[PDB]
Amino acid sequence: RQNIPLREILYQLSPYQQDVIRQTFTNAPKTFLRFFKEKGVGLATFGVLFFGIKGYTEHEMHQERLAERY
Amino acid sequence: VEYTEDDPKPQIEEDCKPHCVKEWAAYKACAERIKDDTTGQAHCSGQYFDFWKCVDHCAAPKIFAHLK
Amino acid sequence: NEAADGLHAPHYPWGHEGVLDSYDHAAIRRGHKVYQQVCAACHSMQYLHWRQLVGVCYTEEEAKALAAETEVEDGPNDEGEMFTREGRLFDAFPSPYANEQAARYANGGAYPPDLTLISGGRHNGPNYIFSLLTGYRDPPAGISIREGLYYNPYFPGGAIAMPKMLVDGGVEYEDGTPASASQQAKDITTFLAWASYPYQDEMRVMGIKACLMISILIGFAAYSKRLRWAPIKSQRIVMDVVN
Amino acid sequence: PIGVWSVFQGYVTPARLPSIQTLTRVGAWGGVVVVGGLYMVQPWDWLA
Amino acid sequence: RMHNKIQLLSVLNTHLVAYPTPMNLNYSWNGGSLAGMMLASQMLTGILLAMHYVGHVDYAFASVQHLMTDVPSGMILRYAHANGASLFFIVVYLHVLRGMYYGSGAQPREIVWISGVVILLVMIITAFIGYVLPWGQMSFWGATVITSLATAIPVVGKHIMYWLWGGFSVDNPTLNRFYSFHYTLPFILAGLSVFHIAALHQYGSTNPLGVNSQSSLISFGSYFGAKDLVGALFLALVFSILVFFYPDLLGHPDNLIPANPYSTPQHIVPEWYFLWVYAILRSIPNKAMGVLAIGLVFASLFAMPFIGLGGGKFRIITEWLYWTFLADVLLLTWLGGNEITPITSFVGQCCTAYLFFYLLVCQPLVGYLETQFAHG
Amino acid sequence: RMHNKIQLLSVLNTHLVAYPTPMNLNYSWNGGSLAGMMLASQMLTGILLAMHYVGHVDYAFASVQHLMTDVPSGMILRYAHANGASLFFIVVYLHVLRGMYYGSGAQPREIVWISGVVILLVMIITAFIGYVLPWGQMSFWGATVITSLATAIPVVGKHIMYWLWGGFSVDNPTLNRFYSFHYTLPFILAGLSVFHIAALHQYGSTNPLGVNSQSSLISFGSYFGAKDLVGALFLALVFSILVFFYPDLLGHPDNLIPANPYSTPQHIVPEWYFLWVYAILRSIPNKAMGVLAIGLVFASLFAMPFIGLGGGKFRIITEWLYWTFLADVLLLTWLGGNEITPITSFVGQCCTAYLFFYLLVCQPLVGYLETQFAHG
Amino acid sequence: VMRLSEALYQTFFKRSTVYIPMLLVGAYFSNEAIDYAVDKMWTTRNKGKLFSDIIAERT
Amino acid sequence: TSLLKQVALPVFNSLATTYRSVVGAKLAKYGLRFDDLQDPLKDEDVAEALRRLPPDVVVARNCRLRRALDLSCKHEALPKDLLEKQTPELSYLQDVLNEVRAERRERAQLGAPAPYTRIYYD
Ligand SMILES: CCCCCCCCCCCCCCCCCC(=O)OC[C@H](COP(=O)(O)O)OC(=O)CCCCCCCCCCCCCCCCC
Ligand code: HEC
Ligand code: HEC
Ligand code: HEC
Ligand code: HEC
Ligand code: HEC
Ligand SMILES: COC1=C(OC)C(=O)C(C/C=C(\C)CC/C=C(/C)CC/C=C(\C)CC/C=C(\C)CCC=C(C)C)=C(C)C1=O
Ligand SMILES: COC1=C(OC)C(=O)C(C/C=C(\C)CC/C=C(/C)CC/C=C(\C)CC/C=C(\C)CCC=C(C)C)=C(C)C1=O
Ligand SMILES: COC1=C(OC)C(=O)C(C/C=C(\C)CC/C=C(/C)CC/C=C(\C)CC/C=C(\C)CCC=C(C)C)=C(C)C1=O
Ligand SMILES: COC1=C(OC)C(=O)C(C/C=C(\C)CC/C=C(\C)CC/C=C(\C)CC/C=C(/C)CCC=C(C)C)=C(C)C1=O
Repeated sequence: RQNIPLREILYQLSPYQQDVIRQTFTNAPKTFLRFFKEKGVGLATFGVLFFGIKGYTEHEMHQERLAERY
Repeated sequence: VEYTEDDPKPQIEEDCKPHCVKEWAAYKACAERIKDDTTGQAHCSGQYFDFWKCVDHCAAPKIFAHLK
Repeated sequence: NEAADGLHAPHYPWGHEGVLDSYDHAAIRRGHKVYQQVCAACHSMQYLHWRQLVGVCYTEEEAKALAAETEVEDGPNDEGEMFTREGRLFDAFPSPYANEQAARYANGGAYPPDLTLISGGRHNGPNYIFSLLTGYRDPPAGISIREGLYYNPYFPGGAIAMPKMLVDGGVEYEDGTPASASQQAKDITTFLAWASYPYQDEMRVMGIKACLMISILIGFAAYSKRLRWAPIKSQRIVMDVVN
Repeated sequence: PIGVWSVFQGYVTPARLPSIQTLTRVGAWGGVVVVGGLYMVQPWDWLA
Repeated sequence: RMHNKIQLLSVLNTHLVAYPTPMNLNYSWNGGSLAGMMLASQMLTGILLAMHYVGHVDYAFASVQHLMTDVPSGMILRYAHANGASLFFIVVYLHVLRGMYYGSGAQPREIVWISGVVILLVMIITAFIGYVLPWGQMSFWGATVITSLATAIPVVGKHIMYWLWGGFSVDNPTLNRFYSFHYTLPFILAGLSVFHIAALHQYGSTNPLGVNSQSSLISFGSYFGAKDLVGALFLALVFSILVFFYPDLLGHPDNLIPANPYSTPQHIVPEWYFLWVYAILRSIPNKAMGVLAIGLVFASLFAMPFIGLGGGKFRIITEWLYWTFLADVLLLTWLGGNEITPITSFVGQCCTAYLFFYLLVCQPLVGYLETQFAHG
Repeated sequence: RMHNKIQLLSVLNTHLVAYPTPMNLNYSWNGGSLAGMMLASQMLTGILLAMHYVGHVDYAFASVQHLMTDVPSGMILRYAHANGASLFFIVVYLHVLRGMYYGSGAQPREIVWISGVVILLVMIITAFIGYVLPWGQMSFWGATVITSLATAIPVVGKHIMYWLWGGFSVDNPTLNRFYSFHYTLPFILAGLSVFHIAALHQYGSTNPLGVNSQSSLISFGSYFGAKDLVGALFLALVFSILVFFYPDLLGHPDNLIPANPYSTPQHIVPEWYFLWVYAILRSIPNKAMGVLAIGLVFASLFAMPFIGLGGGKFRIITEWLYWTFLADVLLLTWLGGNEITPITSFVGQCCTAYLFFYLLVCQPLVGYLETQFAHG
Repeated sequence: VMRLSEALYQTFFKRSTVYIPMLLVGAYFSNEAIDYAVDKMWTTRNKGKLFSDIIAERT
Repeated sequence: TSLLKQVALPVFNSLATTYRSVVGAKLAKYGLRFDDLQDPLKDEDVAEALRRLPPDVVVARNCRLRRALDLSCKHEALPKDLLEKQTPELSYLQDVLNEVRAERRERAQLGAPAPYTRIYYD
């Protein structure tokens, strides 16, 4: 099953010799900031393009409705 | 509050009408400007809708305050 | 076009809007009485039965007495003929007309639609219904209405065939509530909102239980996921590569 | 990759392309599809 | 040892219990299990609803109402089916967008991408003919508008239209044949899903790093069963909220009116998951050109594993252009729900042109430039 | 090789083109391909039928009549779907009798036999609930008589019965759920057929000689394609005769009367392929004991690979006893269409006793005696 | 740090045939408690609006 | 085109150096190199170039990929002392791969195929 040549030492601890969810509270703000640091540019360019084009379209639609008035 | 057999909604709607004097002025301007029409297509439904949307948004929570 | 769209209805503070809130069952009872005395002269509500009003709106005996005051066609008998009888709990609400064509003929060509699902069948349902019932205003400049039609800016197009039907004191409630036009409109709108979603209270109770159970189970499953993945997330690999 | 990477790597040459005789004999299957459709629908006044 | 004695134990053990999987898979690799679970949910609730639905134009709406009110647990089943269709489309669309972001269709996984595009086309047809079954106003008029696109084909357009209808208009034979086709096509979806999953197990999954992962593989059953359970519970929360608190949020109020072939609604719109195709169709003022543009969109989707270069995080120009593509498809979704207007026609035309530009110009050429930048 | 580069072509090549098969198989090894062809034919005809059938009382009979007289090619489709069930059962019964004659379920093909017995049970349930669908007198009264046999299990009786009916008698809910269950069950039949064929391919087929045939194997796709085509053409001839010349020969005339719950027909008998089980049930003067005997027949069928010793020729005592078993089963098939009479009750009891005697006493003990005679 | 007791382990946890009935009785009582809490909160919030409140009011 | 294509190459070189700076900053936190981003399953020439390598180079490449995948699972980066030593642009594969691709381009002009196929499993 796909022999891989490799030289290493691997260590593993029992899952009943460590904690489960206690470190999740410590790392939660750091992980939040790291997520937004990594995906900040893409989410921002998505938001700018989508909301800008939607806002321009809705504004010009409102102007079109106003132009039909008497 | 005391509930009345008469309808409180026209009185509340008349009370909110000073809060939307600008839209009323726009509607009356439209109604004056299409006075001499002859084609039968000129109407002022949009400015009317603006005025009544303002009045409705004012009077909506005050109508259900008077109803059981 | 704005006139074809009609005037939008404002958002009214209904007491059943929140996911934690039930219906006002006293208002459903008063709303049904507006239905029997004003609505039902020209509206059918063909998917309601008297059995469904029990435990929501009336007791069994009250609903039986209400159903027994209606004439229901039944048959055929042993002689192959059609007869009439007293209504019962399993019977549906009486329709004022036998067919759509006589309903159109009695109303200038317009067919008054069924009201069982009119609340969920319109955009902004209860607010539109209340504003339509209490909103027979004066037409704006340049808008003329033909004979047999009445102005209502909440109706799309502005020219409805339903006249003003709610009047002050036109219903005598049995709980002492004074019956203005707005109170009648609010009660019948509550009854129609119940008719579109008859199990909203039970659905919300089940949804509260389901959301609580799934929210606890999410934490328990996250615990069992992190327990299984712990020997991998904390493993130590040492190799000769530095790069 | 095999589609456009092969064109960009210079692996698609005239000596590796199929011949004009191969393109003639492969493209002769187009008449088979036409006559199969005419056999299936029979939408003709061709029999006279 | 015990699974070595029976074939069915051996196949299940190999492909579910001891299947090697990259250890660094994140939660973007849960869309497939969620899509399979939503297909199973749709099949179960549909089989249960079929015991009370009647496929006749005189009894369809009435049987829907009777199932809603009188059948025990019938409202839960009906709302679960109608909103599970939307959640099925959400999960599948996010799965496809994951594949577009990471370039997962590339070699040696062209078969997986092609069977995926086949699955998505079958899914679209299944949902469209299922929506006609309640026989409301939207159910009638959308089937009328969409099946009238066959007359854009010259000479033999009206003949194919009348053959699909069973008459001169959408009526009872259309509803009966749509019910049979709608019962049938989910089983083809289950078969296609089995083939699609068995195609992926030939080589394995890709990882978020985009590198070869054969040095770091762990068993599927012990580790990714719990990780899939977590995402299934997050999906069950959203499913519960949609079924019990906002059941008609993703629907249309006009489908609660019975169908009338002599009075059309003012705004005929589909479900939300067909709105981008509808915007592509409405933006072009020619029916044949609109149908051709939709077909070219799906042809570009088929041709992705052979024209697409550019993958995940380390290929940064295409990674930045992915978000522009995502904004474009959501703008197409929003534009479909709005009425025809010169500015919406212009914006829809520009958005369709940008979708074609991204699919056919950015993915080959910018991918080739970044391969030359990184390894030239 | 071209088939070595796409995994779909490799599996298809391995299991349909180059699969090694014994070269001395006679024409009694064509039962399985004929059964698969009949399953595919039934699925196709039914999916076509469901586009004109309405699964409601007061519309079902009229929809079948409209199918028969107004749908183009509708009479052919209905008669083909009705007689195809009979031909499907003829072929599957001859397949089972072949396996009984040759000892085909023995080691190592016990999974093949067990999956076959499961397929047969699903076929029986599918055919019964599909026979209810036209809503005639025979449909209604057979569904009444069979489903009101759950009142033999103590305590939990009529509860299960009323839950099956959706009411207090066979009515519109029973028909409406029977339509959904009948549409759904043949896809389970197709999946079980695929699993059944895949279980045989682990070890390959037996031969008429009953010896090891690993030395003399030939390719399936060239030699056994035309051999299956010949038998398929014979089956098509019989099928065409049944459809076009004697379409109502195998049926019952009472099923052309609309169902009346207040008037019962004089003789209530099922279709011919259910008659042997009906004779076993009707012969025993106790409902619970009849259901126990019916269950015991299928339990003894499941236990056959683990108790049955003895194959085809060169095992001559069990070979001769097979013909008595075949006569017994055909006698039970004849007795089910008669009336209840003391002589017919006695003969049916004797036939049921001999059926159990052959299945549970002759096959182990006479087979062991044959092994002790031949190799002792 | 915190650790399950040995004597409580040997009784309700070592065999699955003892663990499963304990699981079912705990599931029953958990469902009862969740039902009680949800119903009490709903009836307290919507007091005076239900049908049973009107019926008990008319006594 | 030749008049403007004389100076279109320094602009290409500047964009390539900026691209490699950004991506190598991204790669160095995982301990990877630019040549580790090439998959033998994705390209048969890379699969051919990888079997032309001495065994210690392949062992080092596998070690780096294993370390990066472990770091990706742990949602970590390399520590500062390891991160300052990372050399993302030290090639081990580009010469062999360039030779392989040149051989394939040479065989194609004479109508010959490459003497290897894709990696086929099962
Ligand atoms: C006349 C009708 C009146 C209608 C009024 C209601 C219209 C819609 C509500 C108002 C919407 C405007 C603010 C929306 C804020 C949403 C959040 C957001 O953008 O954050 C995403 C995003 C968040 O990034 P993340 O936190 O990294 O995900 O924020 C940004 O990146 C900033 C986005 C700014 C770009 C949009 C600016 C507004 C466009 C208006 C264009 C007008 C053109 C005029 C041309 C004609 C002149 C004559
Ligand atoms: C998107 C994928 C999808 C799948 C898969 C699917 N359905 Fe549905 N089905 C729908 C939609 C959409 C509707 C329309 C729901 C609505 O608006 O009421 C629907 C409605 C129905 C209805 C009409 C009842 C009603 O509530 O309108 C039946 C019957 C039905 N489906 C049966 C099935 C069956 C049987 C299966 C599977 C074996 C199945 N469906 C699978 C999408 C799907
Ligand atoms: C005089 C007979 C009559 C009475 C009594 C009547 N209606 Fe109307 N109703 C109509 C007609 C006619 C229409 C349709 C008008 C049209 O579509 O132009 C209609 C329409 C409606 C509509 C739908 C409007 C829409 O936009 O589709 C509602 C809701 C409604 N009625 C509710 C009520 C209520 C509540 C009452 C009792 C206060 C009532 N009806 C009493 C004749 C009546
Ligand atoms: C148009 C594309 C597409 C569609 C639609 C699609 N798939 Fe996927 N799917 C893929 C690709 C590509 C992969 C391989 C991605 C990888 O491993 O990196 C994949 C992987 C998977 C996986 C493995 C893990 C994962 O989530 O990536 C599963 C399971 C899966 N698909 C199931 C389904 C099911 C079930 C459906 C629909 C009913 C479906 N897929 C629809 C393209 C698709
Ligand atoms: C109760 C038993 C039984 C039933 C019912 C049954 N099978 Fe068979 N089938 C067998 C056995 C045993 C064999 C192996 C015969 C041998 O190799 O001697 C077999 C062999 C086959 C074969 C290989 C060719 C042949 O005929 O020997 C096919 C194909 C097949 N079965 C298909 C089917 C299909 C399709 C169905 C039903 C729709 C079916 N079988 C029903 C027991 C059964
Ligand atoms: C093993 C047998 C069998 C299979 C497989 C089968 N059916 Fe039939 N089905 C029957 C029988 C028998 C009838 C009764 C026909 C009659 O007497 O008119 C029937 C009746 C029907 C009817 C009622 C219309 C009519 O003419 O009776 C429909 C619809 C139908 N089947 C559909 C299907 C569909 C759909 C499938 C598969 C996807 C299917 N059937 C597969 C046995 C079967
Ligand atoms: C690493 O990658 C992988 C994943 O990702 C993390 C996975 O998740 C899975 C597991 C796959 C799942 C859960 C998807 C479900 C699979 C399919 C094929 C969906 C279609 C199947 C259906 C709808 C079954 C329903 C039909 C039935 C039961 C037949 C009808 C019969 C009866 C009702 C009796 C695998 C193997 C995997 O390798
Ligand atoms: C309210 O309503 C509406 C829908 O619905 C919910 C819609 O979706 C759409 C628009 C949807 C689009 C453009 C995407 C989906 C498009 C198509 C063409 C769906 C495919 C269905 C077809 C062609 C119907 C024919 C059915 C067949 C062939 C059965 C399948 C069987 C076999 C192939 C053997 C609109 C406008 C609509 O207003
Ligand atoms: C005249 O009278 C008679 C009939 O009538 C025409 C008959 O046919 C039969 C033949 C029927 C027999 C022997 C029994 C059939 C077998 C079973 C298990 C009964 C059917 C069970 C049902 C309908 C329970 C509901 C289950 C359904 C619909 C499907 C279950 C779903 C799955 C397994 C996935 C006899 C004897 C009969 O004398
Ligand atoms: C002892 O030696 C053997 C035999 O004896 C000589 C056999 O007979 C067979 C099996 C024979 C097979 C598989 C062919 C018979 C056909 C079957 C089972 C299916 C019938 C299907 C037909 C005619 C066409 C179906 C068409 C379609 C389009 C359905 C597919 C659907 C989709 C693609 C969506 C085997 C394995 C064998 O070892």
